[PDB]
Amino acid sequence: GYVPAVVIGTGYGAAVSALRLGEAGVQTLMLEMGQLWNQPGPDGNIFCGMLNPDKRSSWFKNRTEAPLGSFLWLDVVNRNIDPYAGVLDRVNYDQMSVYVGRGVGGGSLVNGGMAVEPKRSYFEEILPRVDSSEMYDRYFPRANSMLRVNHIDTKWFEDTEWYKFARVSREQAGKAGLGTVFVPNVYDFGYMQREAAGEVPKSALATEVIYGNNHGKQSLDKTYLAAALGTGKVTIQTLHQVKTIRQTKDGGYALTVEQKDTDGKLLATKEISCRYLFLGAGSLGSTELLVRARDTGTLPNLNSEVGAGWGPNGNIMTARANHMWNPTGAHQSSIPALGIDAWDNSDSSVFAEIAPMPAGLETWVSLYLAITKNPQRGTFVYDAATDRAKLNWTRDQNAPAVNAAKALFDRINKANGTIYRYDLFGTQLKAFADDFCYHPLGGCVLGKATDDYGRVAGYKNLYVTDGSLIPGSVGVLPFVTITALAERNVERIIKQDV
Ligand SMILES: Cc1cc2nc3c(=O)[nH]c(=O)nc-3n(C[C@H](O)[C@H](O)[C@H](O)COP(=O)(O)OP(=O)(O)OC[C@H]3O[C@@H](n4cnc5c(N)ncnc54)[C@H](O)[C@@H]3O)c2cc1C
Repeated sequence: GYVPAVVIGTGYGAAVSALRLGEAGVQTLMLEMGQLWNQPGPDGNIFCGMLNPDKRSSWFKNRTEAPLGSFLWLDVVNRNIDPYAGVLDRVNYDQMSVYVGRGVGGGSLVNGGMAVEPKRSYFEEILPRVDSSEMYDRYFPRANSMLRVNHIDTKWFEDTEWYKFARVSREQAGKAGLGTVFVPNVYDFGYMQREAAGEVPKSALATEVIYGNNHGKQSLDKTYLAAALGTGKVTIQTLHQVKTIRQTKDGGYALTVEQKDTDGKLLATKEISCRYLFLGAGSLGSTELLVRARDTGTLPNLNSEVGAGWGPNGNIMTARANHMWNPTGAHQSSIPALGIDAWDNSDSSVFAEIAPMPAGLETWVSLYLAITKNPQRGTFVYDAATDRAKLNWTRDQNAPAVNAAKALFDRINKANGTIYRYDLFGTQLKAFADDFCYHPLGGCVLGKATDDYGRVAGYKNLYVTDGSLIPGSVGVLPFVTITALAERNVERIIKQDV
């Protein structure tokens, strides 16, 4: 059937879009391929933890996997599982593995909650056609408030065993002349204190994050999506994956949508149509839909920029071996609180999350997720044979990112007399993981594949809302930018188009 607006997906771009559409009085249907995560499983919790992964941990895989960095300690808990509609999808391309959330709330279900605005000067560099004053004056503040961003208590941080890991890297970094910053979060830090005090059920303090948090984390189901449903104008259908998009002869849109069960069995195909179509299927999902539509002839006027301009936000993971006298602790909160800010917009820029590790015993390891400035980009290319959009990114394209991360951490190692770990990312000596991505950006870049508000070139009433808009890099953790951009875009779209 027909509905005025359809939003594909339920991550950040989608959630913002649907809230504002509903507040404007536009009846809106959101289509989400994953689950609504609200049923207690066999342990009485909705989500599995990192020390007890089960089928809920994985989107249609036959074995659980350890968190990147943690294989040496967490492979012992891996198990064979039945392919299931779990929460975390490791999407494998030829030389890149991209990790994305699947469910109502998208990546907000599985992410570390870190809520960071980009440096304004870098924003202005990457998106020179966008008015940065309205972003910083209006839309970034609007996003932080509605996302429920909050700040850790510095005294508690300084005192608690749960953040020793962070203080160790802070102290090590300082010897190299490098500074740290507190990173705001959507995890309720007040709740986290009460966890540590034994007052409330633990989540961050019970090795949960990447397969969901049973408590504490204000994911989008709690914030934007709850509010959208509250408008009375928004509904969400789950286990509904959009496969194809076409325009109708009179200029609306028609979708083919597969409904599955949690075992992946096809229950129905349906046709859904609309006047307004908003893509919020993520960098991978939105881009795949549009590349497919262009190359199978259902949206024949899409431009050549659809599929282009993808990057992994410069993501590189690395680890240092601490001196024995600098243990990182057996008890590490699963929510990062500090970053190393070494980002000056030059090619040596690094913003590095000080990442906790879930092992639960002392390992002396400090883990980092570096965000770098690497101009290399990939392209999604439709494969008509398999009906998939393939990302053509090659491992060598991450060399600039590796080089920047290594220069930063080499400073820290020299100042402290420490060395890297070489064994965390497989048998082969490898200090820098260079073939994963938690922060996929691009594929439908703002102003390239779209106009400056995400209107898809070649089409009216067709919008892209999500990380596919971003030109490959933001220099920080991306969801605040995605949210704020979406606020800007949907507001304008509603005013001028709807
Ligand atoms: C392990 C991990 C840690 C991270 N930590 C942080 C952090 O601390 N801070 C930060 O800023 N960012 C972090 N991120 C990144 C952040 O989560 C993403 O940048 C953000 O979620 C992207 O939002 P989006 O709206 O583009 O898409 P997503 O949040 O990915 O949402 C897309 C949604 O669309 C659905 N979908 C896809 N295709 C279809 C289709 N065809 N039909 C129907 N539904 C579809 C998906 O299932 C999903 O629910 C992390 C991500 C991961 C995986």
